[PDB]
Amino acid sequence: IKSFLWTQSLRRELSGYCSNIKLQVVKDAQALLHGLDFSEVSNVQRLMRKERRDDNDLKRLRDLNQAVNNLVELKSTQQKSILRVGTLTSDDLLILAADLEKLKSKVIRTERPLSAGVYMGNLSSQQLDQRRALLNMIGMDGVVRVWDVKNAELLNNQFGTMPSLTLACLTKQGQVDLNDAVQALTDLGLIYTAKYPNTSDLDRLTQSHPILNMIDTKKSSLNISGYNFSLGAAVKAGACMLDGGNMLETIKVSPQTMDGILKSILKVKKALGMFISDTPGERNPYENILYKICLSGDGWPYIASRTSITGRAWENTVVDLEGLTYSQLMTLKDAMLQLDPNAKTWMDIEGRPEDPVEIALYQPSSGCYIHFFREPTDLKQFKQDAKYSHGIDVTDLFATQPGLTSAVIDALPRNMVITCQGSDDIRKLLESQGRKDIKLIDIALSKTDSRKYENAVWDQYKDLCHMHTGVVVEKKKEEITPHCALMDCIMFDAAVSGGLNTSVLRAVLPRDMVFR
Ligand SMILES: O=c1ccn([C@@H]2O[C@H](COP(=O)(O)OP(=O)(O)OP(=O)(O)O)[C@@H](O)[C@H]2O)c(=O)[nH]1
Ligand SMILES: [Zn+2]
Repeated sequence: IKSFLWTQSLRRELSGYCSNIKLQVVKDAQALLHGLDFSEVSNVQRLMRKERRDDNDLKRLRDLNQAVNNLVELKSTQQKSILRVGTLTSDDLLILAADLEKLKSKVIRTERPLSAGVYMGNLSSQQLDQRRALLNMIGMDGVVRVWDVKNAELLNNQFGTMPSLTLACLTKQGQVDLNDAVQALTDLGLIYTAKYPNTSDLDRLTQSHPILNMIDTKKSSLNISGYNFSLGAAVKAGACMLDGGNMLETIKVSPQTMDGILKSILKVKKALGMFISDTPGERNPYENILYKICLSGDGWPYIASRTSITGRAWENTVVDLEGLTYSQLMTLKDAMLQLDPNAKTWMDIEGRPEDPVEIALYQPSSGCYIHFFREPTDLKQFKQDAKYSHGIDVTDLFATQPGLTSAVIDALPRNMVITCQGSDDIRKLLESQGRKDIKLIDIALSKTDSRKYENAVWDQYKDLCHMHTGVVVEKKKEEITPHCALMDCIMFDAAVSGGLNTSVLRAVLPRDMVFR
């Protein structure tokens, strides 16, 4: 296979950074066997069998992770890394910039729908099939979601496999002696020196080593945990049982060696034409090593406990030197799948329709919202708007992502029906953007009725917009509350429905995309 060729070439080029870690991995497995509550491993295992999990299920997982991370010596530390010209060339850093940007889009498109969700209700045959095809790639009110959680950033890094845990769970849960588990994984590792073990390989191994019957081979790397017995998990643990063999799983990184490692990876990339793919789902060898090494400047990126790490690899490793990309568009198109095209949808803008600076759409029934900004072109008019309506400081918009207006409007589902307050302006912007299919309801609240819930809305949802800093005034002058497209949708809807309800809203766009 192509994939094993990349793996073997990466194994030769990085041989020097590999280490002999069997002793430590077995010591950690021994510390878990003495210290961990395996009924709580079984409890997490039950919770992962559930098609739909909540924050109560996440706490049980996070808490088990922390208890494992306390018992073990192989731990990765929070180590952010800035890459600069030197060991890496100017060209090296540009290639790495592009690859991490592509990987960013790949991982978001794979993981984010597990929590953001994909609408699967009243839709065409064509749409449902495409959506099912995406759901099958990534291991997954008519919205399909696996995690129903308040803070999705708490899923980050809680799902990784660890050889010491796999070894300790195979022993205790499998009911065999540690020696018998190491034997089995050692044998699996041996195969792994020459090929990636297939179901035919496990089947044959399991005849001499019964413990490996716990591995379900028709399973997958996705949507599972460090407590599940994937072939991926065993193959990694088996690769640690070697001491020698140039196994990638054994590599150590420090800030002393991170640049050199990446440089060697880049050598293999150029030689074999490795790439980040644009398909969500399972990672090729390169996508894998890059993701892992970038997660932390200090650790064993393949085999350490990583459950304490906050941040994404593209956040923890950055490149430095002195519209949306295709990768960003793909991300966005996928994010939009959360929308119910049949649901009540509000829209509101700040700025004139020819030059909007804040756009928002809201669907009250599910609670999802689109919110983003735009640099104004006509600065003169923006200053009057700041003073009289939105109090946004033009300098604050500098850190926003451009290109969103065209791309979001372009991807609004067909024949969708949008409610607003003063349809006149939205029509103009929708028309300027190429969407005359979108039908509008104009609601015509009076000024005083439209703002009945203004204070109610800011009280609940203030943390959802920080853009409005300026003192805003109206002539009789009196100080007023600034106008935000988002709060305006929310408050107008509450005004129509005579009441504002208490529950989380769900941001349709990743924040990693509203801002650069
Ligand atoms: O909320 C989430 C997000 C992601 N995941 C799942 O976690 C996976 C992260 O898998 P890892 O990136 O942690 O790779 P790994 O350490 O386990 O090493 P390998 O086994 O891949 O060789 C992702 O592929 C995703 O499907 C969840 O289970 N829940
Ligand atoms: Zn706002």
